[PDB]
Amino acid sequence: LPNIVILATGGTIGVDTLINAVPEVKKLANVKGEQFSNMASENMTGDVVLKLSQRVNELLARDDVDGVVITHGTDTVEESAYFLHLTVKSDKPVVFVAAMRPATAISADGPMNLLEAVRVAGDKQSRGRGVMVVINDRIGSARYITKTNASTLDTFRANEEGYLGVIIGNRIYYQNRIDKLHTTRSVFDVRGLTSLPKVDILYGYQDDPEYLYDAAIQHGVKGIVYAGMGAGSVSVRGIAGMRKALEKGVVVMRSTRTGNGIVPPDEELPGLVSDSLNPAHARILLMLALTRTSDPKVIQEYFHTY
Amino acid sequence: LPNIVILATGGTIAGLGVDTLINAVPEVKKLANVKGEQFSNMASENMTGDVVLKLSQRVNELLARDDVDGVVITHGTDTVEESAYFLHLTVKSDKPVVFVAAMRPATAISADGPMNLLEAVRVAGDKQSRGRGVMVVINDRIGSARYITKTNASTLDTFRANEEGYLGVIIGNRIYYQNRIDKLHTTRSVFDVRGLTSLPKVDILYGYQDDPEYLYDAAIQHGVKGIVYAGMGAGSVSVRGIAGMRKALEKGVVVMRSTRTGNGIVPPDEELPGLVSDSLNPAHARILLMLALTRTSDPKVIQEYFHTY
Amino acid sequence: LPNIVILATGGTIAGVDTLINAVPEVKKLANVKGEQFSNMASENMTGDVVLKLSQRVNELLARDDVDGVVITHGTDTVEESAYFLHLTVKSDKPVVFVAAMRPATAISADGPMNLLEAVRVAGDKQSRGRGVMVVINDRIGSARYITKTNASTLDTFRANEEGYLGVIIGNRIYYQNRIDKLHTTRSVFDVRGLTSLPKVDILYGYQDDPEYLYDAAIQHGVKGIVYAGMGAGSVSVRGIAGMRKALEKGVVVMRSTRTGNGIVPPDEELPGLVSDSLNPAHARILLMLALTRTSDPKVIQEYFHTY
Amino acid sequence: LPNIVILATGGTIAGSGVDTLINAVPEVKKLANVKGEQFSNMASENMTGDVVLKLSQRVNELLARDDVDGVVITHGTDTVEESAYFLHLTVKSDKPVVFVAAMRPATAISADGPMNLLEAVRVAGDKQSRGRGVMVVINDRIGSARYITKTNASTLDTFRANEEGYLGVIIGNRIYYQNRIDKLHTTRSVFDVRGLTSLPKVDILYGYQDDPEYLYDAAIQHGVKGIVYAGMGAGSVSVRGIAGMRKALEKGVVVMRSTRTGNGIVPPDEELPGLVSDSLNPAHARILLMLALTRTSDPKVIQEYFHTY
Ligand SMILES: N[C@H](CC(=O)O)C(=O)O
Ligand SMILES: N[C@H](CC(=O)O)C(=O)O
Ligand SMILES: N[C@H](CC(=O)O)C(=O)O
Ligand SMILES: N[C@H](CC(=O)O)C(=O)O
Repeated sequence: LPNIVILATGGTIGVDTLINAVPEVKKLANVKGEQFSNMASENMTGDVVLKLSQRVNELLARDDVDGVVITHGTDTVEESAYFLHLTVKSDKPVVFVAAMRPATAISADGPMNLLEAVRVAGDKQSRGRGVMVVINDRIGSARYITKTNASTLDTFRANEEGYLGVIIGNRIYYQNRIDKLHTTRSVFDVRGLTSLPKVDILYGYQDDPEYLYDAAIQHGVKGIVYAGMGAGSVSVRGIAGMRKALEKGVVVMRSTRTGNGIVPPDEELPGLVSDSLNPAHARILLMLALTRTSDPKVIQEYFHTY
Repeated sequence: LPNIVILATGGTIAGLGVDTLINAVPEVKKLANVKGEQFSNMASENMTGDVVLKLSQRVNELLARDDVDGVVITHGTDTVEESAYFLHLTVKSDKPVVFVAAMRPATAISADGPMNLLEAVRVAGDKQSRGRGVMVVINDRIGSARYITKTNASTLDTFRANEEGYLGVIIGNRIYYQNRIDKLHTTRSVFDVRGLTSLPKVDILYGYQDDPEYLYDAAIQHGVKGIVYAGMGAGSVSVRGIAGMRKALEKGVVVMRSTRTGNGIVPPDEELPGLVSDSLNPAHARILLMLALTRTSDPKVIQEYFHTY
Repeated sequence: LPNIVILATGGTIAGVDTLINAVPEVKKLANVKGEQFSNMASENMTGDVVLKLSQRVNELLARDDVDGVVITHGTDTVEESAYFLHLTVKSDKPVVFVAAMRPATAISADGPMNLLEAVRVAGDKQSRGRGVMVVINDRIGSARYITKTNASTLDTFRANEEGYLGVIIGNRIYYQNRIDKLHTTRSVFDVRGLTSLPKVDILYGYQDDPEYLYDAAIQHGVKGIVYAGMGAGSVSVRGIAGMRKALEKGVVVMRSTRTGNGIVPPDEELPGLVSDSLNPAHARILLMLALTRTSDPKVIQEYFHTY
Repeated sequence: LPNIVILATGGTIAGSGVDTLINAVPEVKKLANVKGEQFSNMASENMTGDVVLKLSQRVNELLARDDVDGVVITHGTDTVEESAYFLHLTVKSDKPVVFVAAMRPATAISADGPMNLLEAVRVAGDKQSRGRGVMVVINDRIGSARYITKTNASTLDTFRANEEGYLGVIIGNRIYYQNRIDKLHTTRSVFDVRGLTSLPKVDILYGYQDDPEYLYDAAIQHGVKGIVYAGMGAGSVSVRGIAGMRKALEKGVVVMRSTRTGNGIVPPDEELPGLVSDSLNPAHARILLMLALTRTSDPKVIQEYFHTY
């Protein structure tokens, strides 16, 4: 049986309580619980996610550890997952798991989600696939998966990219391998860091205010992710705001509020384009990109390859 | 044939005048007596509430006439869901109001605008289309302004209502109506906007890890009357967000918690500040909050609005 | 508290009393009474049995002491049973089918929550006159549109193009749509005095599809054939020869699609009728019922565009 | 420029033969040096295994040439998923094989054929497109032959792989590769069909309430070597279906249980007759079963093929 470490951070899903709640896991692998933190995912911060990554990195460096399952809240799991997706230098399975219903709710999804997460983490076939998010019988890539519904069990989906695999009848069915750089082939090393560049997200909508750009600039942001209307389209007020941000060394990354798709290059508009990264994912990559460079051309390439 | 007025506002569907737009698809003249009218000309990302308000009042006027059976409005795809929903709540008529757009420029290979326009006119002129609320027609689909939204930045099939589906579809030049929205709208709406020239200011703040409290301060300091929160999950709020919302609530600003996810219900939660957006996404929530603010500041009333419109 | 009768037919969700005592939370949403109509895997549910279920439900709903019904059923053919009652239950009182994708003994079994939501929906006055519904995974689907789209997932039931009538979140019902089709109280499909149903089979459309299967169906007395066609009910040279032989022998031919969604449009250059947006399973149910009233192609075709 | 051969199997999907197609969309000549070949001319609902076999053999032949960098095959939408998956399993080359189709006729308003072809050629000539298995390009999407399927009878966006997504997309004239299928295909496939002129006969029977046992009897009587069952739910079988399958197995017929639902895994179950189709839908399952039968009749081996191809 593979050795799996379950790191708890909090979420609707103690760590031992969860382990004892589902004895079935012992039959899938030798599990050791570790309470990393205990907070709702809406409060997870880059600084803490950074420590999480460094901790997972040292655990995976150990010969006595074959994989890691991280319990996390559903609200921002896509952000934490994508962060480790880009910073964990190992092929060993790193599986995030969450639950849309509280552990006390009728028909709670937590028990089964955890069981599936451990099976995925302990399977030899799961190595070298990037960070994964397991829930509701699905295995989603950290780079594509996102919470699409505020309250449903089947909320996590990658509409255009699908799932890396699924777990049915206690068997794992791998469907895709992501065609992007990650983990062991990522240039983003943060083990020598304690914090990341500040990046905020501004929404795009009719009558969007120019002053929010001023406010962000004034508070020291090093980057601004724009959840734009359509394909990163910008109103005259957003353009004026982005212009001021650029004049002050702030990197502007145009994403989309739509939820899916490609924001294509447009030399007629200011800032960079987010490829298929949604706002939450784009912020994470921009923060990491800024730890290595400020060159817009280099940053743009990162977004087309990560 | 039914008398249909085509109001052009701009958009990729003409990326060109409304007349050149009609001549490009002569087939529409076989479906109805169309009258072209250039209301405005701008990319939808630049469409503003004051202009949308004027658009609604203009449509109200036209539909009040006996020589007008319906209206088709060409519009950019980026914010058509905002404009469409605005009229959904403000146009007091059962006559069809159909927004139409195109994801590909009119000059592009396999441009979708031509067929989209033809379908929109067919829908607007069909007597079976009455009393269904404002509609958005594109890619053979008919979506309700209250549910439809642009879900993809660049695909032809971008407009979808994942949980609510389409009101109907157009296949083989025939309309197939599937649903009737179970919400108040148009002739049943209390949102009278006759005579108005401006609307309360409402901003949308995003929710994410490390989300800053200063954005709330900035919005509050600039006189917004309401703040729509595109929150994490079911409108979940961080400590910074909670602090920010409290300041807003103290200054008398209405806080509406929506979601950044893209779909779903943000349920009530007395342990959290502000109101909840029901199934309205951030963009639609802002539109309804603005209109709600023209009639009341009472959190109770505004909340009921969000559960019924 | 509304009076809700729970009729069990079988299914992974679970006899009926065990189901009720298993989820006591239901008795807080209504005054429940269980009835074991039958017990079999839904793949074995038959038209004759569904017919009797519909008659029993009508009988039950005609009573003043019954406000609604919840029917537990297997997920495999619930769309067929639900649509049948959608067309035959002459009452506006809620009829809610409920099922479960995971066995009642599995960890994170979905059955308990599904049942609770089904009872809440069945007992809400706001749920009247919406046609037969299928409740599962926090969603409320119309029997006419809902279908099992996935072999094994919890979220399998979906109506891709038509969406859900509503959803249940945080113990609250959110109604989104009202189906724009005829059903229940406004349906002509009264089967009160029926004991049998016209034989209707489904033949698949694919490359190299055999004409002999049409011959076989004809030889075995089918009164109608539903074609789960390639694309928009497209037919190969072998399928068209088979359909023509069927038509020559008095069989009603209905062209549907194997795709899973969408409209099979009228086509004057192809034999048979078209199924509108009804999938093969639904199309068979409506065709069977239609045949109890007429053999008139024009009438049957109009049924398919309105029901 | 890359050298692309466009093989047509039916009518042109653009303008008003393969020559008409190319002359109708001259933009392709800027993406590659194209050469057209009229392989066949029939509606896809009439495409047969014998013909698809020749198609595969012809493609293998073309791809073995130095002067051919890739091939684009125009095909009807109705059965393109079947033809594409067959070549996906029998073309022994890593060079791109791109099936393209159109949901609207070439002479229709806003016909999709022109743009679809343009995207297909761009994909077929891109160095980055090698070794990805057979692809189906349409409506800005690149789908794997193993997962993609026509999900809607009449819409432009009909082709989707709900659980597996697209291999990539084409937006703004640029290809964005998202996934690589984790299954065996093309150069790693054991399905050698050179020399063959016909394929084992395989029929598909539907699963539904009251499904008849006599249909299994008929198939058996007509010498089918395999039966694909489009089962209720996860390949569930009624008492009649079980009786039918038992008879088939007694006659040496291989029974493969798939699902009529449209998506998902049909899991193994010892209490039921036959094999399970993994995530292959009926149409795909039939194709793989026919090819599996050209190698063996052993159930364990065929079952392994279904879990790896
Ligand atoms: N906010 C909920 C609960 C939590 O995080 O504890 C979530 O993200 O799952
Ligand atoms: N921004 C594009 C183009 C436009 O509006 O003109 C749109 O909204 O369709
Ligand atoms: N066949 C399964 C199990 C059953 O019916 O009992 C279902 O339909 O749910
Ligand atoms: N049957 C249509 C037309 C054709 O094949 O020619 C299709 O499959 O696209």
